[PDB]
Amino acid sequence: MKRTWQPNRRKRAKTHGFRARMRTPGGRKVLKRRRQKGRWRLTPAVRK
Amino acid sequence: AVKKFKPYTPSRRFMTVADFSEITKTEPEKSLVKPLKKTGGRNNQGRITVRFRGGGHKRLYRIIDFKRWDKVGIPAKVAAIEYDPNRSARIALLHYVDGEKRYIIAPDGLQVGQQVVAGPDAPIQVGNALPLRFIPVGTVVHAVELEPKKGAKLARAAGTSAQIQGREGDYVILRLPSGELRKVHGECYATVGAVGNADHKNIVLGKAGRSRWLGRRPHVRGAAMNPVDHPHGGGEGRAPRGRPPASPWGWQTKGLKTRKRRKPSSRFIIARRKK
RNA sequence: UGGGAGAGGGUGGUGGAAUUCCCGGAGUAGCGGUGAAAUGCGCAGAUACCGGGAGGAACGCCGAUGGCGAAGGCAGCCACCUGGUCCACCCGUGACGCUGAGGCGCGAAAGCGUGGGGAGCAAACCGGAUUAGAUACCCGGGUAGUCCACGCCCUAAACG
RNA sequence: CCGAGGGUAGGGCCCGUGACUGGGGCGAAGUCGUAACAAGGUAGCUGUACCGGAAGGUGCGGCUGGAU
RNA sequence: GCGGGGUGGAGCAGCCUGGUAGCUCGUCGGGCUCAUAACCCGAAGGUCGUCGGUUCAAAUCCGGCCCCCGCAACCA
RNA sequence: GAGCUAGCCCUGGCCAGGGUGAAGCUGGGGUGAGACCCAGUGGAGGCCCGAACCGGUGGGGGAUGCAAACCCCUCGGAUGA
RNA sequence: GAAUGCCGGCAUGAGUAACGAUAAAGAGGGUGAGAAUCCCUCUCGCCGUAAGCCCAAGGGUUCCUACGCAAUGGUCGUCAGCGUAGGGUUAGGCGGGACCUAAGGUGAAGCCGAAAGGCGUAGCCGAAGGGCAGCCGGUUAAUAUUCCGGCCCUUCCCGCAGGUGCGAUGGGGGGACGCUCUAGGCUAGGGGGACCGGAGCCAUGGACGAGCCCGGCCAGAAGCGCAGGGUGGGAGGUAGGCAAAUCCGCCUCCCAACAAGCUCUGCGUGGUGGGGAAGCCCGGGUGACAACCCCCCGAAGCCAGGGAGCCAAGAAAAGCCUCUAAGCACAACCUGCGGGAACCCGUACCGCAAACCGACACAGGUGGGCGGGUGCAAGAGCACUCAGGCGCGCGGGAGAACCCUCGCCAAGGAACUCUGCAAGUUGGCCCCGUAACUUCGGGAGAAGGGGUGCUCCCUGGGGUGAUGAGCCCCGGGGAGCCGCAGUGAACAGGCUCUGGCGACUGUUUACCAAAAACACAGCUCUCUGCGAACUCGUAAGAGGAGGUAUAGGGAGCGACGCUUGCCCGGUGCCGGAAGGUCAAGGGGAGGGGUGCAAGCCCCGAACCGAAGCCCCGGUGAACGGCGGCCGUAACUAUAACGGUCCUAAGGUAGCGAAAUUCCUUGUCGGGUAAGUUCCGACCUGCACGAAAAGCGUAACGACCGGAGCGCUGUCUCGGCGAGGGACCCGGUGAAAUUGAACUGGCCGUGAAGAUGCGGCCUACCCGUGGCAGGACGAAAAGACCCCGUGGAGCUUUACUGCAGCC
RNA sequence: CGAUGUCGGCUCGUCGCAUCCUGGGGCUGAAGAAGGUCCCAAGGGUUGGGCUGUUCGCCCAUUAAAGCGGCACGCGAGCUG
Ligand SMILES: CC(=O)c1cccc(N[C@H]2[C@H](N)[C@@](NC(=O)N(C)C)([C@H](C)O)[C@@](C)(O)[C@@]2(O)COC(=O)c2c(C)cccc2O)c1
Ligand SMILES: [K+]
Ligand SMILES: [Mg+2]
Ligand SMILES: [Mg+2]
Ligand SMILES: [Mg+2]
Ligand SMILES: [Mg+2]
Ligand SMILES: [Mg+2]
Ligand SMILES: [Mg+2]
Ligand SMILES: [Mg+2]
Ligand SMILES: [Mg+2]
Ligand SMILES: [Mg+2]
Ligand SMILES: [Mg+2]
Ligand SMILES: [Mg+2]
Ligand SMILES: [Mg+2]
Ligand SMILES: [Mg+2]
Ligand SMILES: [Mg+2]
Ligand SMILES: [Mg+2]
Ligand SMILES: [Mg+2]
Ligand SMILES: [Mg+2]
Ligand SMILES: [Mg+2]
Ligand SMILES: [Mg+2]
Ligand SMILES: [Mg+2]
Ligand SMILES: [Mg+2]
Ligand SMILES: [Mg+2]
Ligand SMILES: [Mg+2]
Ligand SMILES: [Mg+2]
Ligand SMILES: [Mg+2]
Ligand SMILES: [Mg+2]
Ligand SMILES: [Mg+2]
Ligand SMILES: [Mg+2]
Ligand SMILES: [Mg+2]
Ligand SMILES: [Mg+2]
Ligand SMILES: [Mg+2]
Ligand SMILES: [Mg+2]
Ligand SMILES: [Mg+2]
Ligand SMILES: [Mg+2]
Ligand SMILES: [Mg+2]
Ligand SMILES: [Mg+2]
Ligand SMILES: [Mg+2]
Ligand SMILES: [Mg+2]
Ligand SMILES: [Mg+2]
Ligand SMILES: [Mg+2]
Ligand SMILES: [Mg+2]
Ligand SMILES: [Mg+2]
Ligand SMILES: [Mg+2]
Ligand SMILES: [Mg+2]
Ligand SMILES: [Mg+2]
Ligand SMILES: [Mg+2]
Ligand SMILES: [Mg+2]
Ligand SMILES: [Mg+2]
Ligand SMILES: [Mg+2]
Ligand SMILES: [Mg+2]
Ligand SMILES: [Mg+2]
Ligand SMILES: [Mg+2]
Ligand SMILES: [Mg+2]
Ligand SMILES: [Mg+2]
Ligand SMILES: [Mg+2]
Ligand SMILES: [Mg+2]
Ligand SMILES: [Mg+2]
Ligand SMILES: [Mg+2]
Ligand SMILES: [Mg+2]
Ligand SMILES: [Mg+2]
Ligand SMILES: [Mg+2]
Ligand SMILES: [Mg+2]
Ligand SMILES: [Mg+2]
Ligand SMILES: [Mg+2]
Ligand SMILES: [Mg+2]
Ligand SMILES: [Mg+2]
Ligand SMILES: [Mg+2]
Ligand SMILES: [Mg+2]
Ligand SMILES: [Mg+2]
Ligand SMILES: [Mg+2]
Ligand SMILES: [Mg+2]
Ligand SMILES: [Mg+2]
Ligand SMILES: [Mg+2]
Ligand SMILES: [Mg+2]
Ligand SMILES: [Mg+2]
Ligand SMILES: [Mg+2]
Ligand SMILES: [Mg+2]
Ligand SMILES: [Mg+2]
Ligand SMILES: [Mg+2]
Ligand SMILES: [Mg+2]
Ligand SMILES: [Mg+2]
Ligand SMILES: [Mg+2]
Ligand SMILES: [Mg+2]
Ligand SMILES: [Mg+2]
Ligand SMILES: [Mg+2]
Ligand SMILES: [Mg+2]
Ligand SMILES: [Mg+2]
Ligand SMILES: [Mg+2]
Ligand SMILES: [Mg+2]
Ligand SMILES: [Mg+2]
Ligand SMILES: [Mg+2]
Ligand SMILES: [Mg+2]
Ligand SMILES: [Mg+2]
Ligand SMILES: [Mg+2]
Ligand SMILES: [Mg+2]
Ligand SMILES: [Mg+2]
Ligand SMILES: [Mg+2]
Ligand SMILES: [Mg+2]
Ligand SMILES: [Mg+2]
Ligand SMILES: [Mg+2]
Ligand SMILES: [Mg+2]
Ligand SMILES: [Mg+2]
Ligand SMILES: [Mg+2]
Ligand SMILES: [Mg+2]
Ligand SMILES: [Mg+2]
Ligand SMILES: [Mg+2]
Ligand SMILES: [Mg+2]
Ligand SMILES: [Mg+2]
Ligand SMILES: [Mg+2]
Ligand SMILES: [Mg+2]
Ligand SMILES: [Mg+2]
Ligand SMILES: [Mg+2]
Ligand SMILES: [Mg+2]
Ligand SMILES: [Mg+2]
Ligand SMILES: [Mg+2]
Ligand SMILES: [Mg+2]
Ligand SMILES: [Mg+2]
Ligand SMILES: [Mg+2]
Ligand SMILES: [Mg+2]
Ligand SMILES: [Mg+2]
Ligand SMILES: [Mg+2]
Ligand SMILES: [Mg+2]
Ligand SMILES: [Mg+2]
Ligand SMILES: [Mg+2]
Ligand SMILES: [Mg+2]
Ligand SMILES: [Mg+2]
Ligand SMILES: [Mg+2]
Ligand SMILES: [Mg+2]
Ligand SMILES: [Mg+2]
Ligand SMILES: [Mg+2]
Ligand SMILES: [Mg+2]
Ligand SMILES: [Mg+2]
Ligand SMILES: [Mg+2]
Ligand SMILES: [Mg+2]
Ligand SMILES: [Mg+2]
Ligand SMILES: [Mg+2]
Ligand SMILES: [Mg+2]
Ligand SMILES: [Mg+2]
Ligand SMILES: [Mg+2]
Ligand SMILES: [Mg+2]
Ligand SMILES: [Mg+2]
Ligand SMILES: [Mg+2]
Ligand SMILES: [Mg+2]
Ligand SMILES: [Mg+2]
Ligand SMILES: [Mg+2]
Ligand SMILES: [Mg+2]
Ligand SMILES: [Mg+2]
Ligand SMILES: [Mg+2]
Ligand SMILES: [Mg+2]
Ligand SMILES: [Mg+2]
Ligand SMILES: [Mg+2]
Ligand SMILES: [Mg+2]
Ligand SMILES: [Mg+2]
Ligand SMILES: [Mg+2]
Ligand SMILES: [Mg+2]
Ligand SMILES: [Mg+2]
Ligand SMILES: [Mg+2]
Ligand SMILES: [Mg+2]
Ligand SMILES: [Mg+2]
Ligand SMILES: [Mg+2]
Ligand SMILES: [Mg+2]
Ligand SMILES: [Mg+2]
Ligand SMILES: [Mg+2]
Ligand SMILES: [Mg+2]
Ligand SMILES: [Mg+2]
Ligand SMILES: [Mg+2]
Ligand SMILES: [Mg+2]
Ligand SMILES: [Mg+2]
Ligand SMILES: [Mg+2]
Ligand SMILES: [Mg+2]
Ligand SMILES: [Mg+2]
Ligand SMILES: [Mg+2]
Ligand SMILES: [Mg+2]
Ligand SMILES: [Mg+2]
Ligand SMILES: [Mg+2]
Ligand SMILES: [Mg+2]
Ligand SMILES: [Mg+2]
Ligand SMILES: [Mg+2]
Ligand SMILES: [Mg+2]
Ligand SMILES: [Mg+2]
Ligand SMILES: [Mg+2]
Ligand SMILES: [Mg+2]
Ligand SMILES: [Mg+2]
Ligand SMILES: [Mg+2]
Ligand SMILES: [Mg+2]
Ligand SMILES: [Mg+2]
Ligand SMILES: [Mg+2]
Ligand SMILES: [Mg+2]
Ligand SMILES: [Mg+2]
Ligand SMILES: [Mg+2]
Ligand SMILES: [Mg+2]
Ligand SMILES: [Mg+2]
Ligand SMILES: [Mg+2]
Ligand SMILES: [Mg+2]
Ligand SMILES: [Mg+2]
Ligand SMILES: [Mg+2]
Ligand SMILES: [Mg+2]
Ligand SMILES: [Mg+2]
Ligand SMILES: [Mg+2]
Ligand SMILES: [Mg+2]
Ligand SMILES: [Mg+2]
Ligand SMILES: [Mg+2]
Ligand SMILES: [Mg+2]
Ligand SMILES: [Mg+2]
Ligand SMILES: [Mg+2]
Ligand SMILES: [Mg+2]
Ligand SMILES: [Mg+2]
Ligand SMILES: [Mg+2]
Ligand SMILES: [Mg+2]
Ligand SMILES: [Mg+2]
Ligand SMILES: [Mg+2]
Ligand SMILES: [Mg+2]
Ligand SMILES: [Mg+2]
Ligand SMILES: [Mg+2]
Ligand SMILES: [Mg+2]
Ligand SMILES: [Mg+2]
Ligand SMILES: [Mg+2]
Ligand SMILES: [Mg+2]
Ligand SMILES: [Mg+2]
């Protein structure tokens, strides 16, 4: 049946993307934390 | 009038539709229409603030002239009478001799082809607009400004009218559609005559679908809900109110008056409404 | 052809008297109601009086044993639209007439549907009396309805 | 081929019968009240409407077959 | 299982707050009436469901027995 | 976090074929005029039958599954809320 | 040594279940160490409104070629979407961007918020909508509207010529719009041809034929032709379109108008360029100088911004055209022609699936277009089949039980069972025919019935053409033929009577309930006079609504019919400048502390003093509520009648053993051989009753009762048969569970149900197929119950606060 | 209570005997026939249907008879629900 993951490149980028994160106080703390933890990706991989 | 149907489906049985007899023009002035931004009862927060709304037929807003003192003394011919989906009343197209074209709501018996005008000196005749101070006591009247230059506010719905009852100082005394007795300032414009399409209220929607076409989504009773939802929610099997009948938000809904007591306009309302 | 009287009918308008309610005024110990009372209303200022307003319904005197209509029925006043009917003249048509099973229309009140309207009155209903009782008669309230528009109902001591 | 009639299916009219139910007629001396006839003690009657144990009551309009 | 009830012939007060039994109707006698009802004047009839106790004193307070009504009897 | 799901907003798309035959219109009849009757024309509808599509009624299977909701048969809606 | 401990390893179950749609295989020939599994050929089967083809998402090298087979692949593997390497994606015209706007987002100005931030006109961003110029063929192992060929086109820049008041982010027009139905004419597509082209072919009884088989086109500028869309022309006035305006709008005048003219598309034609089959040879050659013609059917597509009808009344902005303002009129712009210039990103491949979403090469999910033929009334249905694509990545035998899916069945026919559950029956079209009841539409496919193929003959009408031939569509009539049977296969209602509930189509517990539940048109009450009420928000701001009492919020009821009684004492709400109570504050009688005193300081009575409450009224489609005992009629029985207590008032009409009735299977009647259910009645209604509506009601229902007909493997009562498994052999090979086990019966005993203790009995050792009585078998630290001064949701006249409102 | 699945039905039985029938008896208010009552006897047998979820019961039509109990109210790793 219709499952929950329905990939959409625009959706992905517009929701979890770098510019979404930077626009919001909480979005920025995510970047700060993932940077502090040393994540190789700060933001979901989407091919634009 | 209102027109019936033969019962050839269960719904056509009771359904009735307006006769549209008075209509003479079936598409609007391109220069006088703009798109009506449908809300779905949602506010700028995105939240529903008026329950049960949405999904009605698409509509263009017809810009209406609710001022009239805009064009004192300049006469106009009544070009057509048209359908307006945004209000109960019908509307009349006016071709001013100015060249300018405007919409007004069409008073009862207003005739396509006749002449109307606005100002202190206008003849007391259907379609004319005058400050209330110049309109003879006893005349039925509509599209009444409530305060000078602020726009026609009162008696705009189909078949409605306010009647001038008398004068006092700079104010005139009106009997509103609701039956309330109110002082309105004499400089306030008003159009003489009642609003047309009085048979509006006699329309029988006939089926649920018709509500849906008007953007009216189903209303679900409080008694039909759960306690998390509503004062009347819950109960094993059916239940009476079991408390004074209340709104979804808890306030009482049979009798509880709700207009602010200390409202400044109280000084201008002579007698609370009719029946 | 020329004239007549008339609440005949339909529409639009409109006049004053009275009731009720509202407002201002002035005023105080009761008012109302009956066979008698009580319920009811009244010092939160009623009744009685003056002024202003709102609204509905009905048209006093004229008015009669009167008039008009086929009947039911028709009454302030104005205008318009319309029917019936009588008199005179003795001009025209030349029996073109009487009645009338069916059919069709009209048809008081009450009642019914949709909308409006609602002052007074008032089935139902409530209360106070009376009474053995009083689901009555009397008294105080009172909703349909009584009024308008449209559509139904089609009854009658619709009687001379 | 037609054909008495047999069969299948469904209608129509009539008669009989039916738990129960509706009022009707009648029946020597039952209970309740007293609506009508004398203004019958609220003149009666009336079409309609609503109400009431019952006669009846009341509203609206009508009739005199009532007033004396 | 819990609550209330029993008192002239009928239906109800009095019980809680011990002493003092009342109200309407019914019944009986007498009036009015030609007569009955209505109405008016008088009168009788309850020792209080029963037994036991408390008390100077019990319809009344406390217990047992008879009854008479209500309410309850849920989770499987 | 509304890429599942619920509502709404904007902009697009889809719904084989068959059936029934409303209003109106035309003519005829009818009458003082009407109402109205008949025929033809017409093509309405949360109308009917039924694919796509949307469902998920009953039963059977499956039950360490093909599948953490599926499969077969049957069934609802299918111009509409 | 234990914690259903944690991490890891390795056992058991076990060579067991399984190897993922029952569309299906067989052989020959290659290759290789090795072949059911790779390649080739022939035969067989399956999909064909797809299981074929093309897009868009998403995926991201999986594409092509060489070399490989450790692992991945449910077996095998020489093969592969796997490993290694090399190669492969070409655009002014396709898509997106250097264009436009939609919701929405963002946001100069401005508004608001402790901070973070929230909002907000314009503007900007935002597309699968608007707008915009490329078609046919050829080529690669792999890209192609991109490369090549042929024929077309767009914009930008510069120049030349001609024309003009040129000029805009401003004014105006236009773009520009719904649903259903639909005319004319075309194209796409398809059918036939005795016509044109073509290798060949004559079999097995016959046919050298008007035989069979194959094919008979594609694109194309200017011009022309056919069909259509769009559009009046002139002049005078002019205050309106936030300046101006010759434009547009309004008035007047002349002209002409299902036309015309002008303009714009579609289709046909068209110089030119391409394509071009079967078959037979080795994807290529040939065929072939291939032919390329007529007839019919014909779109949902095109002309398209067409027409009609309807109500629910159907985006914006740019491109474009016109108007003028600054300006500028050596400039500028329009038309024509020429040369030049023309960027960025995508392009491979999968794409209803082994490459996407589902942990898997997973019977699930996934938007748009094309989707051939024949027959069946139609069609995208159904059977077969074209093009094309497949046989589903374990096989080989066997022919048990039992399971699944399927077929048939003697006599009976619901006797099955909670229940006709299930499965039969019926079944399309044509005609005849069709009841109660009804809101007049319906009930209706009611019920029930007849027909249905093939052949010959006669005949009617329509389409195209021409008015005829042919082709195509719709019929009528007569005579015959055959079989068990003519919708001969496939797809395709069983029906009726009578209740309950809900009027109805709809909606719902994704994943145990589809319903009588929710919704619904409609009815009533109530708030709301507009800066409305109400809702979200601390606010600004929004929604309500660019609406205005015929409107908007809340509540109950639920089409429609006939109706909806009595109670206002309590709660609610509504009205009531009196009175009572009442907080802060006002007032300060009279005290008190301190000081030598002026003074400073503290308590403080009467009174005045809001809402709220009290108090007085109203109010039921507001919350709600609507009695008890005793007696009484000339047979009895019963009680129209009376008495008395109590209430705020004592349940009206209608209905009633009911979706409600305890006693209860009440009683009687119906139906049945027999009826705790059903239906109709009665009424001591434990415990109906009038908008938590009452009683009815045509139609409707995958709702729940009861009955009958039809028909049946449901059953008496089972039998046989098919396929897929189960079984055997080769390949691969799990699982929960498991203290260890050398793990019998009885009767006892034991913590009360013993393989394990006692006594007796029985019993050689080990498996395989089966059945499920036990191992208080597995699973899940019972979901019931209780306990915990454990939690959570929900309620209220529990307590105590808070928002909000006064 | 770190789970002993709970009514009835269906299927499949097996056992007890306080015996429903069949067999053997004594007493009888046993004439015969048919009964009553008690004793011995568990080998075999003990029907089909209507109603209800029902066990049970009542009813219909039969019968030699239409027995009563246990087996976790026997039996859901056997089915139903
Ligand atoms: C004095 C008087 O007229 C009076 C007195 C007492 C009572 C009554 N009752 C009268 C009672 N109020 C009565 N009439 C009434 O009020 N009127 C204004 C006429 C009733 C309400 O309709 C009546 C008809 O019962 C009554 O008129 C007749 O009763 C008697 O006449 C009456 C009775 C019944 C008993 C004794 C005397 C009577 O008159 C009246
Ligand atoms: K429980
Ligand atoms: Mg999606
Ligand atoms: Mg996207
Ligand atoms: Mg997205
Ligand atoms: Mg982003
Ligand atoms: Mg790194
Ligand atoms: Mg992130
Ligand atoms: Mg209608
Ligand atoms: Mg109109
Ligand atoms: Mg516009
Ligand atoms: Mg916003
Ligand atoms: Mg936001
Ligand atoms: Mg709201
Ligand atoms: Mg809403
Ligand atoms: Mg309108
Ligand atoms: Mg609408
Ligand atoms: Mg609702
Ligand atoms: Mg509820
Ligand atoms: Mg609920
Ligand atoms: Mg919630
Ligand atoms: Mg609540
Ligand atoms: Mg409740
Ligand atoms: Mg409830
Ligand atoms: Mg209940
Ligand atoms: Mg309740
Ligand atoms: Mg309550
Ligand atoms: Mg409340
Ligand atoms: Mg409020
Ligand atoms: Mg008011
Ligand atoms: Mg005073
Ligand atoms: Mg003469
Ligand atoms: Mg009449
Ligand atoms: Mg009348
Ligand atoms: Mg009547
Ligand atoms: Mg009336
Ligand atoms: Mg008397
Ligand atoms: Mg009495
Ligand atoms: Mg009244
Ligand atoms: Mg015979
Ligand atoms: Mg009398
Ligand atoms: Mg009388
Ligand atoms: Mg009398
Ligand atoms: Mg009398
Ligand atoms: Mg009585
Ligand atoms: Mg009365
Ligand atoms: Mg006890
Ligand atoms: Mg006492
Ligand atoms: Mg005491
Ligand atoms: Mg005492
Ligand atoms: Mg005598
Ligand atoms: Mg004593
Ligand atoms: Mg004593
Ligand atoms: Mg409980
Ligand atoms: Mg989404
Ligand atoms: Mg499609
Ligand atoms: Mg027709
Ligand atoms: Mg005619
Ligand atoms: Mg339909
Ligand atoms: Mg299913
Ligand atoms: Mg689904
Ligand atoms: Mg089935
Ligand atoms: Mg499952
Ligand atoms: Mg399935
Ligand atoms: Mg199926
Ligand atoms: Mg179906
Ligand atoms: Mg259908
Ligand atoms: Mg359809
Ligand atoms: Mg729609
Ligand atoms: Mg230890
Ligand atoms: Mg473990
Ligand atoms: Mg092993
Ligand atoms: Mg083995
Ligand atoms: Mg095993
Ligand atoms: Mg196996
Ligand atoms: Mg499998
Ligand atoms: Mg191999
Ligand atoms: Mg091999
Ligand atoms: Mg091969
Ligand atoms: Mg096909
Ligand atoms: Mg097929
Ligand atoms: Mg991937
Ligand atoms: Mg390998
Ligand atoms: Mg190898
Ligand atoms: Mg290998
Ligand atoms: Mg492997
Ligand atoms: Mg392998
Ligand atoms: Mg696999
Ligand atoms: Mg090799
Ligand atoms: Mg490649
Ligand atoms: Mg190019
Ligand atoms: Mg550039
Ligand atoms: Mg752009
Ligand atoms: Mg933009
Ligand atoms: Mg600022
Ligand atoms: Mg943009
Ligand atoms: Mg954006
Ligand atoms: Mg775009
Ligand atoms: Mg558009
Ligand atoms: Mg483009
Ligand atoms: Mg081209
Ligand atoms: Mg190459
Ligand atoms: Mg210019
Ligand atoms: Mg411009
Ligand atoms: Mg538009
Ligand atoms: Mg073409
Ligand atoms: Mg064809
Ligand atoms: Mg040849
Ligand atoms: Mg001008
Ligand atoms: Mg200007
Ligand atoms: Mg070739
Ligand atoms: Mg050649
Ligand atoms: Mg059009
Ligand atoms: Mg429409
Ligand atoms: Mg200048
Ligand atoms: Mg110059
Ligand atoms: Mg030019
Ligand atoms: Mg660039
Ligand atoms: Mg490419
Ligand atoms: Mg693939
Ligand atoms: Mg596979
Ligand atoms: Mg798959
Ligand atoms: Mg097709
Ligand atoms: Mg067919
Ligand atoms: Mg296969
Ligand atoms: Mg396989
Ligand atoms: Mg075998
Ligand atoms: Mg058989
Ligand atoms: Mg049968
Ligand atoms: Mg049979
Ligand atoms: Mg049966
Ligand atoms: Mg049944
Ligand atoms: Mg069948
Ligand atoms: Mg069939
Ligand atoms: Mg019938
Ligand atoms: Mg009918
Ligand atoms: Mg049939
Ligand atoms: Mg044949
Ligand atoms: Mg069918
Ligand atoms: Mg029933
Ligand atoms: Mg329903
Ligand atoms: Mg329902
Ligand atoms: Mg109902
Ligand atoms: Mg309904
Ligand atoms: Mg539907
Ligand atoms: Mg569910
Ligand atoms: Mg659930
Ligand atoms: Mg769930
Ligand atoms: Mg469920
Ligand atoms: Mg289910
Ligand atoms: Mg469901
Ligand atoms: Mg359903
Ligand atoms: Mg629901
Ligand atoms: Mg209603
Ligand atoms: Mg808030
Ligand atoms: Mg707030
Ligand atoms: Mg707005
Ligand atoms: Mg509004
Ligand atoms: Mg509302
Ligand atoms: Mg509802
Ligand atoms: Mg009350
Ligand atoms: Mg009160
Ligand atoms: Mg009250
Ligand atoms: Mg103070
Ligand atoms: Mg009553
Ligand atoms: Mg009963
Ligand atoms: Mg019964
Ligand atoms: Mg019964
Ligand atoms: Mg009950
Ligand atoms: Mg019962
Ligand atoms: Mg019963
Ligand atoms: Mg019972
Ligand atoms: Mg019985
Ligand atoms: Mg019987
Ligand atoms: Mg039942
Ligand atoms: Mg019954
Ligand atoms: Mg009884
Ligand atoms: Mg009820
Ligand atoms: Mg209620
Ligand atoms: Mg009912
Ligand atoms: Mg019905
Ligand atoms: Mg009816
Ligand atoms: Mg239904
Ligand atoms: Mg249903
Ligand atoms: Mg069988
Ligand atoms: Mg087999
Ligand atoms: Mg394991
Ligand atoms: Mg051992
Ligand atoms: Mg023991
Ligand atoms: Mg033992
Ligand atoms: Mg041991
Ligand atoms: Mg031992
Ligand atoms: Mg031992
Ligand atoms: Mg031993
Ligand atoms: Mg032994
Ligand atoms: Mg076992
Ligand atoms: Mg066991
Ligand atoms: Mg489990
Ligand atoms: Mg536990
Ligand atoms: Mg648990
Ligand atoms: Mg505690
Ligand atoms: Mg404790
Ligand atoms: Mg704890
Ligand atoms: Mg706690
Ligand atoms: Mg809590
Ligand atoms: Mg336990
Ligand atoms: Mg365990
Ligand atoms: Mg347990
Ligand atoms: Mg366990
Ligand atoms: Mg004997
Ligand atoms: Mg035996
Ligand atoms: Mg039984
Ligand atoms: Mg029983
Ligand atoms: Mg015997
Ligand atoms: Mg037991
Ligand atoms: Mg058991
Ligand atoms: Mg058991
Ligand atoms: Mg089980
Ligand atoms: Mg069981
Ligand atoms: Mg078990
Ligand atoms: Mg077990």
